[PDB]
Amino acid sequence: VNSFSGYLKLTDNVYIKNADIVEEAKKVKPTVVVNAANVYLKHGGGVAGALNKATNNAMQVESDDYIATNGPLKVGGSCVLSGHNLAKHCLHVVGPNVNKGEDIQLLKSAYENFNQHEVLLAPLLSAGIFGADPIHSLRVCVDTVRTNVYLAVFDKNLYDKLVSSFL
Ligand SMILES: CSc1ccc(O)c(C(=O)O)c1
Repeated sequence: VNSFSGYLKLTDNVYIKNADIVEEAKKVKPTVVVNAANVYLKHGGGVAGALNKATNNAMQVESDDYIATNGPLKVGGSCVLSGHNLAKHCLHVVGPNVNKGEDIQLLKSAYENFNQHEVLLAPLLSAGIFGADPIHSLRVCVDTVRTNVYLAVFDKNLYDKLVSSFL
């Protein structure tokens, strides 16, 4: 038994809910929240700017130190940093940004990062301002992640479409 509430079960290991991932993290304080990061860990918008805003910019301060030491992530890659006031840990995962010409095939590599963690609160990778088809992202998630993933879908209209179209 874990602390997640109100999720629809899609598979053995994948759960989904119409929820603001930033709001959900504040309530649940999960072990791992996933950020929709870019390779620079520049948390301007979407999930990263809202999680970063919810940390009062502490996520960005930590991320800048990480990049100064390590250089940029790979598209499809990840790093584990603090979860600040939202979670124990934040797994920053870089899905391909379709609006920058990145190979959508890297979405599977991105979701493979989730398998290093037993339970995660996550958004749909490469969805929103990263420009991918969220229906595709949910299919790759289901077909790639084997650990227990709690998906928060901010858009109520999209949530309903994801559920009603799910195979
Ligand atoms: C504030 S939560 C958030 C923001 C932007 C997004 O695209 C998503 C989402 O895609 O689930 C969620």
